[PDB]
Amino acid sequence: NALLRYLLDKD
Amino acid sequence: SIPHLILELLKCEPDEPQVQAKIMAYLQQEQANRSKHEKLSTFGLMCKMADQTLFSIVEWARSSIFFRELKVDDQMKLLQNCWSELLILDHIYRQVVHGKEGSIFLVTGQQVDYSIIASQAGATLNNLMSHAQELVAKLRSLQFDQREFVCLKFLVLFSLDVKNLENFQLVEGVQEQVNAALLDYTMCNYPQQTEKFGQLLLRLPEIRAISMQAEEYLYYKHLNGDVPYNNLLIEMLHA
Ligand SMILES: C[C@H](CCC(=O)NCCC[N+](C)(C)CCCS(=O)(=O)[O-])[C@H]1CC[C@H]2[C@H]3[C@H](O)C[C@@H]4C[C@H](O)CC[C@]4(C)[C@H]3C[C@H](O)[C@]12C
Repeated sequence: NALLRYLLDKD
Repeated sequence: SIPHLILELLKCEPDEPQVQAKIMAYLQQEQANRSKHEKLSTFGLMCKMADQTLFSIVEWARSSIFFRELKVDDQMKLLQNCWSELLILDHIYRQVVHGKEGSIFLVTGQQVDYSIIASQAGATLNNLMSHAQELVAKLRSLQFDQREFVCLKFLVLFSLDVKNLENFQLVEGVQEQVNAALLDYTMCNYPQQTEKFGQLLLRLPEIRAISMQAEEYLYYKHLNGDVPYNNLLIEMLHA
């Protein structure tokens, strides 16, 4: 689930 | 009065007028940035609003006590395990606090007449919203408050059934301590409702039932080719 990882990691 | 632990959970509550304004602005600009040739359908806008709602849930979780201590892999596992339940719980509590008879209060801070959205929604989604409204009414009758809400949210998030977590100890701890605090809180603040603690917990299976209905609805839209690619809700479903 790439989008979820992104939301949790961005910033 | 109030357990320290619950106060700490409450400090992590989202800034609701800010979230409402942010999502509203996003949905407005999205329509705006589209030419007449490419305007989004009703379902299309429902999907975008739902995505934004889940983005805000993830944002909330990421900055929250306890959750923020977890590695991203563990954070994904917890959220993957409860995303639809958090969406439903968020919606239900929004109606408990802000709902008016005959209306639905949206994440954007707007009231919409129920008959209007139900006309567009059709049978399946109308059934889901109706089920959710019965839970809203039940929670109101129980005098559900925000302290109890945040406890339930953390119990949903830090679920025992999560698979292959590295830091399962946090789940164990949060479960033990939040259940204890919720009990202490309800006994202290609602002494006249001797069974309130158990009555609140019994709503969690009901929330899960509604979340299954939601996932079903989403899946059938996806089977029909109606859900845009990389919609987060469908990405969560794809697992
Ligand atoms: C069985 C399907 C999954 C199908 C699948 O695995 N799709 C992968 C690609 C498909 N392939 C191309 C590989 C094969 C062709 C299938 S094709 O769909 O293209 O004909 C999945 C997707 C959504 C699932 C549930 C929902 O969550 C809601 C609810 C949760 C409850 O807890 C249990 C009940 C219920 C209704 C669930 C049942 C079932 O579990 C579901 C239908």
